[PDB]
Amino acid sequence: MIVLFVDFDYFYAQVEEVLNPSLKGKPVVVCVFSGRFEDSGAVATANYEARKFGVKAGIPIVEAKKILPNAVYLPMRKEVYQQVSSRIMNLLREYSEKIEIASIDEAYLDISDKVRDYREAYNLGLEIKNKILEKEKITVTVGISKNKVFAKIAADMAKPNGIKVIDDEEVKRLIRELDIADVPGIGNITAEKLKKLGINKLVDTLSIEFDKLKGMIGEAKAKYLISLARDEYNEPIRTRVRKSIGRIVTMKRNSRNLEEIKPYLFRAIEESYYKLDKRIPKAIHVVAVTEDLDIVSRGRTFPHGISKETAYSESVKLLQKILEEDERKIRRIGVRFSKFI
DNA sequence: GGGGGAAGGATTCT
DNA sequence: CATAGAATCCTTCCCCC
Ligand SMILES: Nc1ncnc2c1ncn2[C@H]1C[C@H](O)[C@@H](COP(=O)(O)NP(=O)(O)OP(=O)(O)O)O1
Ligand SMILES: [Mg+2]
Ligand SMILES: [Mg+2]
Repeated sequence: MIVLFVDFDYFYAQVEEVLNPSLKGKPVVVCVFSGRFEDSGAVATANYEARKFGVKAGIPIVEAKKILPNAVYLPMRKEVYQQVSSRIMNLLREYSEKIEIASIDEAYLDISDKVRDYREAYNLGLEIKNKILEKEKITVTVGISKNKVFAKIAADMAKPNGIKVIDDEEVKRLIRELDIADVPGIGNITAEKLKKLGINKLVDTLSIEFDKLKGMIGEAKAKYLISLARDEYNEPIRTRVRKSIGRIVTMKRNSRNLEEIKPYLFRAIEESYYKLDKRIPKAIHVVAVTEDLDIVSRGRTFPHGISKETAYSESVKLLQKILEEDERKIRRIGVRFSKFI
């Protein structure tokens, strides 16, 4: 194929820069405040200014304020960003039928039936980067290659405000040279396992007895890596269908007291049903994060859709099944719905 | 042996 | 100190044939 991947640059923070251009050049930090104490919570993302000082997606806000006490700290306005993304996504649908929207700020475009080589594909990418920059004033990064994974690797390398092709011949090179922990899907727990077997490059998975590989990292990840190593990974650009909807909130204080937890759980069901927007679910899961930050959950599938009134009743049973079977106190509580009609 | 699908946890991603 | 939405995977279990 020919895949052109787009990922928006420091997206939530960049949208706050468009809406308030006096922030450009200072470090901007977009925060998810949790309500326990002043500045409790996590950073959703930060602009590249702030990243230079190690403030980035995932770290505590209190930690970010020690490093960069004079950054701008905004609360996340997810709905604002979703609407700007939808507009950018609508802009991208004008460059192929086949488009896979992979998150709030990425899309894969199968542009095979639309250009014939990589310099065509490179030019279309420059076109895409300029429209997005005219219509919405957002800079993005483009990766182009022969499949989705190496398109995404290409943008990862070219960040930020970049465009990069990985032709067939560097896909061969990267199969030998690229640190395997830079392959999408290889997080920290898989990486150290791969390295405990002396696997550092994609090509290294061809010279291992397969079941040692399957034994350590699981059957699906082994075939995934071997597929890329063999330059035969191909996966279609597909339309993504939302398979679950849910909400999880953080409680002012920890607790395993049912009457104390219920209002948070119930807010989370209420919001999930708004979000459900006429989709009807057969499955419900209750998710708790314990005081030691373990995640535990209890669900149930029904033979029929769940009314709101049933979700309320059943999620209290599933939360009690949690409080029965585990002794830790609860820090975060949420509900998730799946198996729509 | 295996179709199925659950359930609970792990891992990764944004 | 440790947000939040969501997918896919693994293991075990179960319930038939
Ligand atoms: N850990 C997190 N927690 C909450 N929100 C997050 C998050 N990680 C990402 N997001 C939200 C906010 C992120 O902005 C948005 C896009 O995530 P990316 O494309 O992975 N990172 P960005 O676009 O920010 O910078 P780059 O230029 O490096 O892509 O998703
Ligand atoms: Mg991005
Ligand atoms: Mg992204």
